[PDB]
Amino acid sequence: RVDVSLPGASLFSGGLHPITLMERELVEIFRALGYQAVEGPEVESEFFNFDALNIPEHHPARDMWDTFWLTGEGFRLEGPLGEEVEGRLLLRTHTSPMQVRYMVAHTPPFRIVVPGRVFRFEQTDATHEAVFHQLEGLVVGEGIAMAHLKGAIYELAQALFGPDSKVRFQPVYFPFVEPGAQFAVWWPEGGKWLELGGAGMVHPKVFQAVDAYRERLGLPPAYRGVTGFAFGLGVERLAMLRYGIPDIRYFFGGRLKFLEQFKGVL
Amino acid sequence: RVDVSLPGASLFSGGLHPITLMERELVEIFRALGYQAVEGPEVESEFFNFDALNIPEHHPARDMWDTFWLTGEGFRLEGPLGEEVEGRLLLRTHTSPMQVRYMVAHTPPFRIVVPGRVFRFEQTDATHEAVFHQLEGLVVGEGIAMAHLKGAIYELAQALFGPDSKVRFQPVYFPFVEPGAQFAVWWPEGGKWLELGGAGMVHPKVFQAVDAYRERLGLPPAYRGVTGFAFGLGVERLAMLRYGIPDIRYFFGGRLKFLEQFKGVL
Repeated sequence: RVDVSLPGASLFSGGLHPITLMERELVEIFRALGYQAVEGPEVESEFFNFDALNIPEHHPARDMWDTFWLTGEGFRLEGPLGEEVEGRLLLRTHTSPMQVRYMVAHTPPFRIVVPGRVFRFEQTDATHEAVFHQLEGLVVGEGIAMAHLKGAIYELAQALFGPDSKVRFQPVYFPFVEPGAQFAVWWPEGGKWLELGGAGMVHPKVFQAVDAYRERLGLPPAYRGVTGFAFGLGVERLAMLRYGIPDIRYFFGGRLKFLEQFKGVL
Repeated sequence: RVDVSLPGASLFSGGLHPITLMERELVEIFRALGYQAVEGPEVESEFFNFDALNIPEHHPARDMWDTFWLTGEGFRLEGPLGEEVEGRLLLRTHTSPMQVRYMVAHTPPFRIVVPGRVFRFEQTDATHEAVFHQLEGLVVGEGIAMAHLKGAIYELAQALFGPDSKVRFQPVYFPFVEPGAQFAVWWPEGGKWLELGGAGMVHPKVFQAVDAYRERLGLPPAYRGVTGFAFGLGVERLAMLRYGIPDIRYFFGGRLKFLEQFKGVL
């Protein structure tokens, strides 16, 4: 005979990382609203991470970002046009610089969503990491308004949580956005308000910064008569609610017994 | 020693079928405009394939569709609501029925794109099949207009052919659409006008047909005060231009030496 239940040639089954799944659903969701996804460098200049986003030196707004400062000689940190950029080096504290980046290299109107690994000098506990992921949004063009920001988030929420879901917007402060705002989503099987991310209408001084950088690069102004809305949305938090993960520290851990648990998901 | 160029354990490399690639790029393209993809049955009723699309019996418009008629006893052909449907059975001559299908089961506004295998009694040569694939579009809702149909196609063309591309619209006749139209795209590296598919503003008698079927099913009217645009776009043709395939007969052929040639593509 040939015992037909007898285990077969055990080949390797691959899998994706929790964050990858979550990042994916995220971009998939936004690309159906016409957002295209681009990435940026993890090692950034202070000019892109801070100055171009209206976060100035010795300003009390920089305390929202506990920053890793890097040193090192002979390291080409390439700018939006591949030009060699100078400036005091650091690790991205948010993906936000990518939108100054992108705006210099392209022209309105556009929709983009940018994922990335981001860094903060913070104490690794169970609901906090020193290294985690953000997903940015930027929609710039003539006529764009805050109604469209709300619309986007409303759309995000509908897709991540179903019809029984609703979104909440509250004023809050970011230097690179005014009117600024924090947004929360209502998740039915939890009866809970999720603080998801921050957002707003991209700040006049940001547009100014990019058009200025443009000139230095010899490019034409492109952001004098357009408006925009950006948002920043933290991904681990969201992945935790979705896959039911009790501890953020797991993501960076390497535990196969952990990773393997996600082979199924789609 | 250990000769390190010496071929390694030869494992199996998989691949996708030319049509699958083309179907995919297609849906990917349209899902970024907010179209969602649904499918329909390959075995259809005359009511869905013809009557509900304003293609009546012994009408000279049915000659655009050389049809396979099926016979057979004890075969549940399930309708939009899973209800057992009756009617003279055939093979889909186009994917178009799917939009009557969908409209009965859902309510406006929506964007859908429907791929499918479709059949025609025709002589298998090099630029013709008896079995090939179509990709349908349907965008229905308040305010929808022909400008939006053109916009869609313009968008399709931009993405399949680059900026140097342009689209051409000419009046043409379909019973399920008026104003009706054929559309062609301009493909630069070919200096050629591609006749891609047909389209138009979904016909008043179609909306009427679905709302009528709805009543029979006990559902409420949903298409009295909405407009719509559909399009039908043949996929093999497009795949042939893209992957450079000289002969449609290859798609249904099974030649590994042929299929294997497409493992790379993305």
